[PDB]
Amino acid sequence: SSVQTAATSWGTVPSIRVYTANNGKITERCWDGKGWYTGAFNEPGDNVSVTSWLVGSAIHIRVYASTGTTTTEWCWDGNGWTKGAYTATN
Amino acid sequence: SSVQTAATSWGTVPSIRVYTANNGKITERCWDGKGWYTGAFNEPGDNVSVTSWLVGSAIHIRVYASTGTTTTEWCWDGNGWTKGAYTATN
Amino acid sequence: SSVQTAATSWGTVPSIRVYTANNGKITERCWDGKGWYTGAFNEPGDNVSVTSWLVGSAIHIRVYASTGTTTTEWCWDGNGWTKGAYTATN
Ligand SMILES: OC[C@@]1(O)OC[C@@H](O)[C@@H](O)[C@@H]1O
Ligand SMILES: OC[C@@]1(O)OC[C@@H](O)[C@@H](O)[C@@H]1O
Ligand SMILES: OC[C@@]1(O)OC[C@@H](O)[C@@H](O)[C@@H]1O
Ligand SMILES: OC[C@@]1(O)OC[C@@H](O)[C@@H](O)[C@@H]1O
Ligand SMILES: OC[C@@]1(O)OC[C@@H](O)[C@@H](O)[C@@H]1O
Ligand SMILES: OC[C@@]1(O)OC[C@@H](O)[C@@H](O)[C@@H]1O
Repeated sequence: SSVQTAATSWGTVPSIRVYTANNGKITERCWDGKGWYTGAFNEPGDNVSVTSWLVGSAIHIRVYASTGTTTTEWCWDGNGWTKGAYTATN
Repeated sequence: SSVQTAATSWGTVPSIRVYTANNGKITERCWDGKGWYTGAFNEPGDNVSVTSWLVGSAIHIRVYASTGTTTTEWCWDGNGWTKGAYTATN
Repeated sequence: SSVQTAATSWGTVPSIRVYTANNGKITERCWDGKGWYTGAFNEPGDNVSVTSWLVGSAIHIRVYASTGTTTTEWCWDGNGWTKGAYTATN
């Protein structure tokens, strides 16, 4: 009966992203060094995980949002969220 | 009815931290290359996530502990755990 | 009643590993830059977390699989999964 979170970070300041699954919806809070704010990610899901990697100074984020046995991958690559190629046969 | 864990690591040896939420309490186990031991983190929460980053050789850890819809951020920056500025309106 | 995932990544292409706990079993999907495929990890568990680190170009993965209050660590160090030394007194 609690929310469920996932977190990732990059750099040294750092930048942080925290995803919260709450009543079937996943939202995103962001830190870039000067206060928390609400990010552009808002998608359905009961469970969330995240990973990210830098290429130079460019961040790439992958969020795995699951409802039932269906996991949807969401991708941030500098210019908006897009649905990723991830599949699994759960 | 199972415990729930979160893990982070840094360096090459490496150092590892594993957080376990169990019956509303989050505790920490630590690896620095020569055996597992119990860490200083002990806080209430039904759900845990973690991220960390290095600045040179200095580790910074953020633990997100949630009870109900309330997420509390805990910060390690070399000299003790402190409550962080994270908020969310869940 | 949803599956539960954990994710890690390394490099710049990148490589990604996504672990899914589903009905007491944890399986692994892999991305190395040219399509998702099923990995060698298949172990019992209701809950999963993961962390990984590079040593040069060599990846090291630690997966924490929990059933009830018992967490088992699984280790990938380039040549097969092995059970790790992790213990906790949950
Ligand atoms: O600057 C904030 C932002 O653009 O950062 C990258 C992603 O986390 C986005 O969802 C988010 O809105
Ligand atoms: O679209 C970006 C993408 O190719 O990045 C690597 C993996 O995350 C893929 O599933 C994903 O589709
Ligand atoms: O050396 C152990 C320790 O100081 O490492 C940093 C943090 O994980 C602390 O909670 C922990 O007690
Ligand atoms: O106190 C340390 C701090 O500033 O570090 C960056 C973010 O984790 C903040 O929420 C946090 O308060
Ligand atoms: O190339 C795939 C593979 O060998 O990568 C490392 C680990 O993720 C293994 O479980 C997996 O089968
Ligand atoms: O076997 C590899 C190992 O030594 O790596 C570091 C830690 O993950 C240990 O628990 C583990 O046993």
